[PDB]
Amino acid sequence: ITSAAGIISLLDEDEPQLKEFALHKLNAVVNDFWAEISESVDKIEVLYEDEGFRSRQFAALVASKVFYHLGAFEESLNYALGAGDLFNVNDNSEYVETIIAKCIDHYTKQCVENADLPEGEKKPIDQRLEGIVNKMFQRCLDDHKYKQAIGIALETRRLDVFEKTILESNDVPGMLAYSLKLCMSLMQNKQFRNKVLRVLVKIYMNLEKPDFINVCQCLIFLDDPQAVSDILEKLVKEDNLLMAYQICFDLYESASQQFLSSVIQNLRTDQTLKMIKILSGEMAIELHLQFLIRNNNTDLMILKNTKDAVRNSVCHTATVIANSFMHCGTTSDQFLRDNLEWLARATNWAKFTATASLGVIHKGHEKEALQLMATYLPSAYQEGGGLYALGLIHANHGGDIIDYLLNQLKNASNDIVRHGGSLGLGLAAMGTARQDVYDLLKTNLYQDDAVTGEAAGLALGLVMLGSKNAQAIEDMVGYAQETQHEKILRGLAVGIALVMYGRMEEADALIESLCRDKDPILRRSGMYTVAMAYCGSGNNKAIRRLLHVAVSDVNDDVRRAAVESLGFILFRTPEQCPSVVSLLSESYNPHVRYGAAMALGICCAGTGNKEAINLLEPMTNDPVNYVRQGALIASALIMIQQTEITCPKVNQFRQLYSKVINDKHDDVMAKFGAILAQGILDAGGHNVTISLQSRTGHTHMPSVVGVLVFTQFWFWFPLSHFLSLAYTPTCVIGLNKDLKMPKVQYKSNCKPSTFAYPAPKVSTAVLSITAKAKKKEKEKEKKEEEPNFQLLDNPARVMPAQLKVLTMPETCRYQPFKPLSIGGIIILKDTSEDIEELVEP
Amino acid sequence: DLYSRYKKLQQELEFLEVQEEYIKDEQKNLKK
Repeated sequence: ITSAAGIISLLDEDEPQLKEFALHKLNAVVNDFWAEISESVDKIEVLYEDEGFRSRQFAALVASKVFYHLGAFEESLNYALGAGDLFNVNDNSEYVETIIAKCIDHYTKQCVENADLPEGEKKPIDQRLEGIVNKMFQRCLDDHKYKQAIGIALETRRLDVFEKTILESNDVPGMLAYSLKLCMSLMQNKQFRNKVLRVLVKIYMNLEKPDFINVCQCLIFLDDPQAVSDILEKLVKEDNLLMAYQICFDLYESASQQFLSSVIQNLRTDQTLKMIKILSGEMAIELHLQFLIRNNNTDLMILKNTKDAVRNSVCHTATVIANSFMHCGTTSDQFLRDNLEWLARATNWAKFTATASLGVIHKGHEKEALQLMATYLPSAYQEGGGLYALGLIHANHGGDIIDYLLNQLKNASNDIVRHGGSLGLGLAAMGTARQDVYDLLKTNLYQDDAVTGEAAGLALGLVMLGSKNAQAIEDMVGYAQETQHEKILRGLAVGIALVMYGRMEEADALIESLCRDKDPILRRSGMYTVAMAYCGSGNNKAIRRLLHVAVSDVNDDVRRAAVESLGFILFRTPEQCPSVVSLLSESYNPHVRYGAAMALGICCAGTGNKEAINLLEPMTNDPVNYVRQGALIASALIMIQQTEITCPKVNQFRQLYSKVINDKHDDVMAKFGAILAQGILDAGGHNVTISLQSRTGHTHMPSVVGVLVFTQFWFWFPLSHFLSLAYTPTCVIGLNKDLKMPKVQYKSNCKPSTFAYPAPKVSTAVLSITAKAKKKEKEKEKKEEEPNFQLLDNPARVMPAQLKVLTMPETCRYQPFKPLSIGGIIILKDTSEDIEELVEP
Repeated sequence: DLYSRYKKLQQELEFLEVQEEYIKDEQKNLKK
């Protein structure tokens, strides 16, 4: 029966063996009678408290079990850890499972604390805690799949057991890539990110064949230009080349300009010149330009039926940029040449906009562009806009062109010319961190010429983009709270926002200072700065800050910016974005609604979510006009390069755009948003897409920068062309050798059908006798009597959502070597001799 | 997989908490 617990009195004796027997019996019967031993408490504890007792460990185990039954695990862990061996190593009972779970929770919390302060100040860890933790690690390792020990380790830092897990049998190294995914998806500690990446690259290096793609995509985060430079050097000296060519191509497609400049500088300290040429991006830019030119197809019919619908309002400017979006990087000014009287029908800043559109059409033309800009436009507005457009062409790719703009700013009329020249110089020298350009733009800002300073702020932000120069931010803010001309404040807003791009918590004191500043433009700038500093990673602290500002602040502009920052904060996880903004879209004030629409447009890039589309469906009927314009622009941005089979609202939204643009009594801003949406939907001739994410899951800094300064068009129309930096070509290039583009034939896996390029009186009844007449006429009349795939060549455009439905050209003699499951540029593994089919148009 | 589920759940819980806090603030402002 065992219905009594008088054995506890055996602990009250003095002989040791009595206490040992009582402790053993209690441990045997803890699971049932914990009610009585709950009152013993101290009598057991003193047994462990005395050092001279023989079996203090058994007493500690009994007390731990009793406390666990009570529920106060914070002491059950202590008393279990105090006991040794038989305490938990049995790993058999549910009590053991609970104790190990709780103690390893304590261990991981303590590991986080130690990682916070690793400067010797880190608190010590009981060696028994480490022992049970790594015993659990080894048990779950030798037990089954090792994809749980890795997660526990990266939770508790513990890079040693991480390396042990990956370096053990590990089944296949594929899980390593899975770990990499975790390292880039479900962790926000940059300090831990560095160590995890270093471990990953070391593990890649010690393999028989290092995974060059993974190590390069880790080193781009690690910011080690000399490391990847010597990696390329040893790859070349290993007679590999092809993989080095690839690694360079993804390096340019993902890494920042300064990283590539440092890499080429280190390489400068036969094959090496080719390496430098493709690292500078000449070949990549030429290939992208060739793909855009050859695959250019813009439906001028929609532009025709729009240009006859404009009532000579200001919307012409929007059309001026809309076709530009449809002709970005396609060098196709066919509409501009064909329709020229209306091109000249607009002047003042519209001339600036037209020249900017002409330049942005000729995006990435490189050597030709210098004389090309003069050919069409050889008038302060004209020259300023030409300088701005030349800056547009060489976006992040200026080089010697920078020098031109440099001198082209010194000889300026201190007017619109200076504004355009500064904007172009800042755009082209994006992130170059050159001291001379910074000093010249600082002088331009100090000129205090309103519009000139307005452009100088953006230029100084672009040149200092993500630089975190203390001098830069100091001078910028010192001018920010010293000058009038609120336009210059608007420029300096984005200027200081861009200097802190993606820096995370590198300096949040500036965000606090900007949010606490009295000037409303300064608070708007603070929200923009938090958006730029926390791009990608959905840091909930920053999202909470901006939501609180958007809900509590009094200025409508800062609320708009705070809501718009949601896109910049959540583009990496587009699913969460409609959830939060499901109701931001229904505020009592319309500014928050516009911010909600813009955030919806920014966060999900081109995903056919059909949830953001659903939210924007009724909002485009809002009585307020500018919220309708923002909704139209956002719906266009989310719905680029999509069709009816992809989502059932593309044709409906196209005809809605037409029916609002052709309307006459609607607000000018509503039709402005309509034509902007028309330009965005078919932007780039159905050949480019906007995506802040890169191919390898990296954040594309030019894309986010450009979309931010495009959303900054409420205060300045000329900034709209900046959206050009957000487009990425949706192409895959069949380049095998250094200069060969063989006609390799590969198909797709389109299941149901094909998709992609979309589109190119009354009679009265008189029922008296009409029925009889018709029936007798009827008697008189009686008396009278799909593919599933497409063959493609080297410059083949592939939809971003269709990047996984391709087929390996195994039927062809030549098959690629790089994993062909994503867009960009790939390599082709060339088979045996008799190589032919050379294409070079 | 299991760790992925755990991290999904943590992130979703934090996001829901942020949304709830914003709702309480906006309810207060709407009452005002």
